[PDB]
Amino acid sequence: MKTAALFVSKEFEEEAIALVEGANYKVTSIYKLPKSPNVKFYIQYDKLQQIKNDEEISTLIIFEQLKPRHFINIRRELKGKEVLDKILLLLEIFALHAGSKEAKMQIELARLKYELPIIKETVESTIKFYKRRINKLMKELESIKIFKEKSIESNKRNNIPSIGIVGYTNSGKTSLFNSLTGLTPKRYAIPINNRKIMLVDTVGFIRGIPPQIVDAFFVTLSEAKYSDALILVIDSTFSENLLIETLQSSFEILREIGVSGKPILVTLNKIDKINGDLYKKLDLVEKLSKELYSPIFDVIPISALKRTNLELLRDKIYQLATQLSL
Ligand SMILES: Nc1nc2c(ncn2[C@@H]2O[C@H](COP(=O)(O)OP(=O)(O)O)[C@@H](O)[C@H]2O)c(=O)[nH]1
Ligand SMILES: [Mg+2]
Repeated sequence: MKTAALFVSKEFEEEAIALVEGANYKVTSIYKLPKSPNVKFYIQYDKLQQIKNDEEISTLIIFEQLKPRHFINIRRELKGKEVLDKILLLLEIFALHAGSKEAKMQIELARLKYELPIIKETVESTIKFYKRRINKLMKELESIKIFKEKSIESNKRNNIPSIGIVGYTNSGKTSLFNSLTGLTPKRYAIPINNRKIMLVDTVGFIRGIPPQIVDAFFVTLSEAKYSDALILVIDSTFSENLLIETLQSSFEILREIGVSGKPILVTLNKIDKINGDLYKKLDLVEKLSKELYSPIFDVIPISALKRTNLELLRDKIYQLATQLSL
């Protein structure tokens, strides 16, 4: 519920908002980055000050990658209030979604490795500790990896079919999970007809993921593979070219994280932003999906926001669930 001040470029503004709300922050104020970052505080001094003194702000979030000296300084000027850069932001998101100890360990590891430098710039006892913890985590992860190869695909069952909602950020993953579970988190079981179905708002596909935290991301996302079905959300407001990119990228990642032979209901979302190109885009998405993956359960136009084609969606989801109930 924490309130946040977002600093971002116009280019990635709608990107950051979606991600910040993903991280359970209320974006109370946004600020455009200044092109040339402050040598001390990265952002603007005056703007940093207003934030220092605005009691309505628990957290300062900067959708860029700050260097150690930036954190050091911004932290000084913001005693008590937390500052997140892009790395820490995504990491907080992963934490909100990671259920597996392995994924949790990847996140801890990366956070430690991200603090290590900030602390190293400047205590020895702390450094020594970070080192010892980083090593322990790697050994833990290393032994999990070994366990996996020396074990068989267990993959427990579930009382209720669980359907993970996947897709790029700002595609509408959350909006859809919300309208489907009539809320306003993470996992929720909903009754469609005489059958109950577990829904999961999954961690999305994420653009420009920094090297530091790719492992954390991959493992977090891979948890989706233990779903019975997946609803792939897609932003209909993309031009055909970008639309092709998204589809290509989506199924690339899905094959990457080991999704196979899993029914996928593709939803083309945001159709209330009508440009007159529905049919065109809908046929494009459907053809290309078929070409890239199987089994494609169905491809359907929707508006998570306006709830325009909700009944049919619930029908497809029901039919899908019924299909998986045996
Ligand atoms: N017009 C329209 N906007 C939508 C729709 N679904 C989501 N949005 C908006 O798109 C932005 C991203 O939504 P979000 O659920 O956070 O996307 P996510 O990052 O994939 O989970 C939000 O600000 C929504 O209000 C839709 O069906 N129609
Ligand atoms: Mg989200």
